[PDB]
Amino acid sequence: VKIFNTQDVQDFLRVASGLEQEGGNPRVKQIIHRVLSDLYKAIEDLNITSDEYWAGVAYLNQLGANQEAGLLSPGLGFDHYLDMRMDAEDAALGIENATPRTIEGPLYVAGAPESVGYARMDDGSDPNGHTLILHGTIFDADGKPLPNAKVEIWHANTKGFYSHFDPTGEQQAFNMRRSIITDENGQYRVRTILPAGYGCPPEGPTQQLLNQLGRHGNRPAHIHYFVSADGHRKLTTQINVAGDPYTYDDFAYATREGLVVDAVEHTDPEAIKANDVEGPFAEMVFDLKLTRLVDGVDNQVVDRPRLAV
Amino acid sequence: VKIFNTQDVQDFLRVASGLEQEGGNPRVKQIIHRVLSDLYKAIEDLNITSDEYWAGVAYLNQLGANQEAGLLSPGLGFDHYLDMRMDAEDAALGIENATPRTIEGPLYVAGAPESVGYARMDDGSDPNGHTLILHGTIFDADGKPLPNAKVEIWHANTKGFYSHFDPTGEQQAFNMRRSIITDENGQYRVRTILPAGYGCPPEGPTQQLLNQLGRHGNRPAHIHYFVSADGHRKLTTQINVAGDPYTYDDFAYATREGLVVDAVEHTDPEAIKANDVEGPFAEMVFDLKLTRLVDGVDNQVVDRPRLAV
Ligand SMILES: CCCCCCCCCCCCCCC(=O)OC[C@H](COP(=O)(O)OCC[N+](C)(C)C)OC(=O)CCCCCCCCC
Ligand SMILES: CCCCCCCCCCCCCCC(=O)OC[C@H](COP(=O)(O)OCC[N+](C)(C)C)OC(=O)CCCCCCCCC
Ligand SMILES: [Fe+3]
Ligand SMILES: [Fe+3]
Repeated sequence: VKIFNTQDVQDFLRVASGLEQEGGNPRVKQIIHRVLSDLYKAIEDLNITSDEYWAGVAYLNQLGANQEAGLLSPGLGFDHYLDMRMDAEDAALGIENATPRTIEGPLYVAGAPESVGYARMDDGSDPNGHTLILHGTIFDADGKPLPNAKVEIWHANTKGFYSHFDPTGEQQAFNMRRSIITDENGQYRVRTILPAGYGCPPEGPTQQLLNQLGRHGNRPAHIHYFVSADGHRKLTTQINVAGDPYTYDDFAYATREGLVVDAVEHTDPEAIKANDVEGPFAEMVFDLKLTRLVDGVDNQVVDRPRLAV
Repeated sequence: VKIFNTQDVQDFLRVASGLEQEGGNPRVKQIIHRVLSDLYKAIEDLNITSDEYWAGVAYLNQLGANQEAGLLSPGLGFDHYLDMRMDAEDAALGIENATPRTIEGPLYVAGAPESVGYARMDDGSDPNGHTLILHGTIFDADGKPLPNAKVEIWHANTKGFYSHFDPTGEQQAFNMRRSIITDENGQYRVRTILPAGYGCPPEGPTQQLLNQLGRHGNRPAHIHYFVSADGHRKLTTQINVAGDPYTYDDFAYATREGLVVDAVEHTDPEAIKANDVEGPFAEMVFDLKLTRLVDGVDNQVVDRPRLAV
């Protein structure tokens, strides 16, 4: 069956998209018209049957019903694709991104408590939590330590769950989520625990689709960062714990060279005492370098729906 | 800045689609690879920003959270387009569809009370209800009256609400939904009320998107039909109440010539008695002709998720 190219289908697409209507948002009509045309044509080229089509429609209800559209998005590469475009755009502007950007993920929560230079991020409720001392320096576009920079950090516990999105009931609010203002030396330091990789809800629609593609829904253990400072663009990035089995096989394709960091284990009394910890702990050091605004504006900040508490 | 047609993106699309993955369903992979490709390209061609992109993802979650994907589908023309494809395929097979097919819509419910030849489908709870006597003859593929055919009929009340999907929660199960087995004369007859036009939930995601297209979300008053019989293909169609303002401006583009039916108003006592009614009523007559199976196979039945109670 080949009717996509006929006038009847072509005119129909314009009507359905409201291209004839006077009211509405032209930008939305422009996008809808293109997306519907491509889908109508894809249904024809791939000879998608009504049975297949309705299975897709049902999937869609299920995806939104479980609020996983933002989990499927990175899984299908969109999130990373958008970063590639941003990288291509910076490269064209001659902007050299000292610290590579990567995806934000759908689990950011605004409102975390903030403090200067230091904070403990966890409430010690994770029975199997291994102490992690994470610290580093923030450099401005000139390569100079930058005090007063806001470093936002969030990560999962040893079960791969984030506060506010923990499927097993509650975690204290903002557990493992803190905002840290860099100190006089442009440094930040946090005490938290080593996160475990995140895994998509096994029975959720995202995992269901990934199974049909022969793919897993796992992420290596990682820690999220937002770094913002006057005169600089907002940096969105992450660090992956070196050695993780999924370091180079992340279902969200967010891992990058330069973002893989080693977690050094300390067990000697001198180190333990010096960082005033109660026992053996891991240490990770990670510095971030920011880029300047482009003609006074941040050409890459993303405004997207984020939970606020 | 264009990167879609570069090796890095093309290779990425195959990876995200699971193409070089051993497990999975190849049919799903093939469709996902085509859809992702088109969407990655549309994002580049229309220069869709991350901000615009995340607004689309958010919409997707609400679409599903409100179980409206099956409502938006017809509004974007997919349902009708699939019917166009079916008609095209029937024409190619030399099949003449005496009674044209049209969309099923997303509100069919399986399990309705069944009776022979006659049935009253409303329970009288509807205050503004206007008695309607809808009757007709079902013809087999040779034009002969066909007894024991199963006629399924469902429609909205005077408020434009369907039982099982009535926000007011007024209606009892299967109100205005019945299956009628045609009698010895191949006839079906029902007493019900004139339905009112259906309108998408004004606050719902379907209507919100339709507003952005400068479009309304109304359907003319109509009555749905499923007619099935041994040796014949299952017919999916509907009739429109002639005169309705939205007859030729249905948001689901389901109207077709041959399906617009006049509701004859009867007011003399002679007709009221001959029909066993309490007063003035409307009458609609609609006969349906079925098509024979194609080598013992119904090549157009659609198996899609349908509510069963
Ligand atoms: C409102 C407009 C929206 C339009 C949507 C775009 C068009 C839709 C494309 C259709 C893709 C259909 C392919 C799915 C399919 O034909 O079968 C998919 C599988 C089912 O597996 P089976 O084992 O065969 O099930 C049966 C097992 N039994 C036999 C034992 C019973 O189930 C699934 O959920 C996979 C479905 C994923 C498709 C979602 C794509 C969306 C990406 C953005
Ligand atoms: C698995 C994930 C797959 C994802 C597929 C992604 C889709 C592709 C990109 C879609 C881009 C949509 C662009 C929409 C947009 O740029 O803005 C959309 C509006 C917003 O209204 P505004 O008044 O502009 O908001 C602003 C008010 N201010 C100005 C005062 C701030 O609202 C909406 O509902 C938009 C609804 C979009 C419909 C998407 C349909 C695709 C389904 C077939
Ligand atoms: Fe994460
Ligand atoms: Fe309907």
